[PDB]
Amino acid sequence: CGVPAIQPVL
Amino acid sequence: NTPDRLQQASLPLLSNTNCKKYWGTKIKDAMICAGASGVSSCMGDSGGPLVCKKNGAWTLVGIVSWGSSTCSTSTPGVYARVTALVNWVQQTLAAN
Amino acid sequence: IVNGEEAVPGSWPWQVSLQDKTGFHFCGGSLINENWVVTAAHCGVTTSDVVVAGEFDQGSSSEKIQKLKIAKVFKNSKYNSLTINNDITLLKLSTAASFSQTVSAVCLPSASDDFAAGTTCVTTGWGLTRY
Ligand SMILES: CC(C)C[C@@H](N)C(=O)N[C@@H](Cc1ccccc1)C(=O)NCc1ccc(F)cc1
Ligand SMILES: CC(C)C[C@@H](N)C(=O)N[C@@H](Cc1ccccc1)C(=O)NCc1ccc(F)cc1
Repeated sequence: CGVPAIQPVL
Repeated sequence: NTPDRLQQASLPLLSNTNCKKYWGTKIKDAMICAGASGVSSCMGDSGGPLVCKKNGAWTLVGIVSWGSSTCSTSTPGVYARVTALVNWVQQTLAAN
Repeated sequence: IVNGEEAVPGSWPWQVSLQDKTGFHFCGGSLINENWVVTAAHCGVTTSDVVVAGEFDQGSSSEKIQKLKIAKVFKNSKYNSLTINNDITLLKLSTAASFSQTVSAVCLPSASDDFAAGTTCVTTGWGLTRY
């Protein structure tokens, strides 16, 4: 869980 | 008029003691505050996630619950504190 | 979210939208697994509402979204509507979500996990951007 395939960019 | 596209925002967590300076006795143990940093959750964000990265994984720390009636960015939003509710989640999933 | 920013499409894969039968977004939620969504008890979800997963732009017709029906609504018995305490509801899906690059689960914390004041975290959603 908790590891997006598409990385969030903050 | 909610936006069409998904929005995001980073914000700091506050302690319940400090949050009480804003909300008084409305702050209970199963609540966690965040914000008062120039951004704010608002109507329509309810139920959504407040996540913090722990050991590389995004973990659900809060659920958008309530806050300023005007979504004031200088007032902290209040979220349901997941650590205080996870035992119930685990029980419900294991029984249904 | 007031003063937020548009997210990279699909980067918050657990984020779902709760929409009524008319297509009106009224609340957000998070997928904790293929069959369960966690949201706020005050959202007042019924079995006639729909869980939309994999969505980014609610005005787009070309997104391959998943419209999931809700089988049961589990409002925490400790929820107190007067004080808004224990504001959590679990929704068991009738049809399981299909995990993919844009749809997956967020982790749950251990009851003893500590998240210190000052820590910078993230909140997402389709709530008002201006009040
Ligand atoms: C005591 C509440 C009525 C206070 C109200 N300002 C509020 O935040 N209401 C909730 C809705 C609600 C109804 C019934 C019980 C509990 C809550 C809301 O708008 N929640 C969404 C939200 C989140 C953060 C904000 F800063 C502003 C609005
Ligand atoms: C109901 C459980 C099956 C939920 C499970 N998907 C989950 O969120 N697991 C957490 C741990 C947990 C277990 C049971 C109840 C609540 C939380 C996890 O893997 N969290 C991420 C993580 C990463 C590295 C570690 F060393 C430990 C945990």
